[PDB]
Amino acid sequence: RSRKESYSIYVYKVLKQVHPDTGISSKAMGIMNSFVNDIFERIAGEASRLAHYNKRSTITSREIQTAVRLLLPGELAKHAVSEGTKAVTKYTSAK
Amino acid sequence: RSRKESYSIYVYKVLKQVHPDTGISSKAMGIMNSFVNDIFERIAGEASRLAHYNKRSTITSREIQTAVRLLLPGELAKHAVSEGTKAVTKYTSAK
Amino acid sequence: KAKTRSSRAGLQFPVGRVHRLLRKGNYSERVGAGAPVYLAAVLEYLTAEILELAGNAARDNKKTRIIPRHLQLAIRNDEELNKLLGRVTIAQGGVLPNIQAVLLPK
Amino acid sequence: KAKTRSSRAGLQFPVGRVHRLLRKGNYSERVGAGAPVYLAAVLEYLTAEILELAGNAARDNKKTRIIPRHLQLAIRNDEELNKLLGRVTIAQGGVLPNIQAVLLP
Amino acid sequence: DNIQGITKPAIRRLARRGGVKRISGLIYEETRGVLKVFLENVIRDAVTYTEHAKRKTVTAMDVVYALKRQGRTLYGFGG
Amino acid sequence: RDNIQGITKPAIRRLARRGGVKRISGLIYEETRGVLKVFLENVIRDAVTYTEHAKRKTVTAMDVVYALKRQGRTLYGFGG
Amino acid sequence: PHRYRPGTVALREIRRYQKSTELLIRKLPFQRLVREIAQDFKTDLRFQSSAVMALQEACEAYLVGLFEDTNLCAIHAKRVTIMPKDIQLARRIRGERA
Amino acid sequence: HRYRPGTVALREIRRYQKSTELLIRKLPFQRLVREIAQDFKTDLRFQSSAVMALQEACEAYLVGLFEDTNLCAIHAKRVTIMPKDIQLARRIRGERA
DNA sequence: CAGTGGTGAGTATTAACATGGAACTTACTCCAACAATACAGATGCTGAATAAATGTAGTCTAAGTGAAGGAAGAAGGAAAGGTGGGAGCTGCCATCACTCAGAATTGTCCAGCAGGGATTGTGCAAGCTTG
DNA sequence: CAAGCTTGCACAATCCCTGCTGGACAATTCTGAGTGATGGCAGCTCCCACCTTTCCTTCTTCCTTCACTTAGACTACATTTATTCAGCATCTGTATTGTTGGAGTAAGTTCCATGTTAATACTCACCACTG
Repeated sequence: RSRKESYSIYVYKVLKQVHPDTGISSKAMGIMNSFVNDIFERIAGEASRLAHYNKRSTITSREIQTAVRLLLPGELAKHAVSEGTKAVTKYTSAK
Repeated sequence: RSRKESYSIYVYKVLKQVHPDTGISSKAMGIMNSFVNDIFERIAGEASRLAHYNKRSTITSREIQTAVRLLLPGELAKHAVSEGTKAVTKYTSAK
Repeated sequence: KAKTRSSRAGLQFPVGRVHRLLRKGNYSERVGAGAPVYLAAVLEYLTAEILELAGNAARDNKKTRIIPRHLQLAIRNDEELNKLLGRVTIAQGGVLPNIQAVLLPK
Repeated sequence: KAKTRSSRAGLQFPVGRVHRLLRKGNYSERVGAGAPVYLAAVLEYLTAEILELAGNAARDNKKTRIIPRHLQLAIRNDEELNKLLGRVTIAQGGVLPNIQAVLLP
Repeated sequence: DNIQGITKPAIRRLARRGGVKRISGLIYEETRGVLKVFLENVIRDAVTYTEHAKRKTVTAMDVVYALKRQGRTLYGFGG
Repeated sequence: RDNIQGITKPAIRRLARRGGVKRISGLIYEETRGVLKVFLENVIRDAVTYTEHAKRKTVTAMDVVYALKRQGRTLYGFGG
Repeated sequence: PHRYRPGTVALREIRRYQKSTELLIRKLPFQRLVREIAQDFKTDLRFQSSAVMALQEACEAYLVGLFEDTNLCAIHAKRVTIMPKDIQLARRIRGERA
Repeated sequence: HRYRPGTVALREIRRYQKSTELLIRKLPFQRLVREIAQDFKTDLRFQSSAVMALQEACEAYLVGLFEDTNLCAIHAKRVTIMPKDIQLARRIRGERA
């Protein structure tokens, strides 16, 4: 009778954002959940190692940026870094 | 100036306990510090993930036991589990 | 009077849930306030990219429902995404159509 | 009065240092009392095994001192240390002397 | 053994999926041995996770964790 | 500029000998130089990323060790 | 009647199975093998259905990849058939031994 | 006199598998490392330990790669190692990503 | 024939241990819904054993060529130094960003209901293949 | 260029399965002290880049000489294609333990802060394994 964590709703929203006419299977949504969880864990763990290396005690957005630069390949890393930086800028200039 | 941190004295002690006639270099000493740090990190990370899977919050001796079983191969795992059980039994019996 | 951080950053992924996941998953004992925003942006970007490629590979095969095969195709056919997911097995996805030209008739 | 947890455990590795590292290495919130004891026992066993094999190798080379090459021989000449340390590269440790059969004259 | 339940046509179809055009007659025993070794490793680690869970039913999570530990990440079975 | 040629043919031969290689074609040396250059590209890129994060200008051995553990080729004896 | 030349139906099967996604080993014999291997570790061990299916997906993907590497090994030796020594070479270069 | 082709090769094999020093020369490797680094970020400084670590990594990588290449060549019924063998070792090994 | 590099006293630092006092994690029942073995039967794809042909793998023999091996001439690298000097590493000083801590409130997520997408079979189109 | 076995391509009619609404409630969000981690600055060492110098260990050609790769010939093994016939996978179906979750209680257990020693890292001096 417990609740369960999922990224399915947001993956579905992004899919409707990028392909408003195509739906998604349930097996494929499970796959998308697994992919999002894996990338989340990779980036967070790399940022945690980065924090321990510099003896800092905080993951700021800078450790996330360095983890993305370390983990994603070239054009993917560039685009992801730009997306994140623009998102943080939009977040800050809205109080 | 600052103090550095290593397992040099203890590696020295164990070497004397297994080869009283043998000395150890300094580069080999750094190699063994690196090895000990690496193994510590492997078992600690495995125990962390093991607890996180089972929704626990504590690394007990059982998490370290299962991590030693997971990381090491057969006979190494057997003898390491025996050593750990012996040491925790002596520690509890001396408390 | 409560505007969610996902809207405040213009994202579709949960900034707050990501922040909580970072705090519980003990990566460091203190988590900045731009870390979840950045991480949610990155995850939503990568999701959007794979979903765009899979939607292309679905419209390619005259379908309106993405399945695991289309994700396999969208991943294994892209250089960067196949490098990111080199050691990832996808369930019920198969492999890419590929025959060595040595094995074909002359 | 005071007695170290290592001597009480009958060990040589520092149970206190390992407990501190676990508590600060950010692996969970709470760290059990027997966890650092178990871990230090395991680490001491592993280092004892490698030291044994490397000391035998050094004696086989008639050298009183253990150098990286001896560690490399001790590792790669065993069947389980080679598996545990197969992606590890030992600095200045060299390679086992092996030549394929066909290349022999 | 039940290792023979992986029949010759099954291994042949697997080879077909991998691009193989012609298959020796001694492939089948060697492939059975390779498959058994791989399964041995994965189920050993899965049962280890199950035991640490104080359980006795091997969940798909235990399998996925064992595979991820082996470096062979698997998608689509939850988590 | 173009210092890769400093990895001379005798150096490649010596590496091959340590690898148990009996005969060597003359087309090896170019392929080996390309392989070495790409491996170095990856490792030094990751090490310089680590160095930039710490807001430094020196690439210590810690960055090299971390970047080598990233690629999957951990190294023992330079700390870490 | 009709007798296809040796190799053409091999290409047809290659194209079919690289077009398909379904599993290629029957479910029940693989379940029996999984349970037999598990009995060597702990007894009265029950399996989730999803657990056996995940194990089957894993083993199938592993065997497919190993076969692709074996085929590249066989092509290297200028052959067209795959041999046990090709599997051994692939699993040595990959590392899947010891 | 003149040694037959293959005795000196095996003598070199035994010798260089016995020893443990760095088969490449220090300074040319350091120059290579520095040019790659400056192609990444300009005016970086290094550490003698860092460049030595890079050399240890690269030579271990190349020794392992030549071992795999030798396996491939022997598989193709040769003793001469050719670039196609290096390419096969890399492809099976997993460096084609 | 050698010496640079593993080792003894002393000492300042600091962190591990002792010890006593709070939250709190989990263990320990107890119960109660899925749910994974366990047969069990109709059915029906499919694999297993076999004969025929054919087409690859292995062995052979012979040019050819290209790689190693030794011989001398350069030749950069390294080994030892000095020496400027820019950067990392410390310590102090704020100070501002992250953490609890407690109310509102609402985003999301099981649980029930429906249109439509693949689907499964039934038949043309065609189409490469084998002769 | 005709005739075959395989596949793609087009309809009919389901089935199930992804939409789709909607109450419940955990989890986000707002707000405000509280505070410690982290910038910001000065200053210091220190190791790092740069430069000079022999002194040779390596590198580079170059011939030449042979062993090794490769191309063609050619057999028989050995895999393949189709066939036919048991036979084991499969698909519902049904009961059945059993096992995993989920609550509620209760206490060992771990955190936490404090005081205090004893273990370490480091610093001078000192000889014995290693060329």
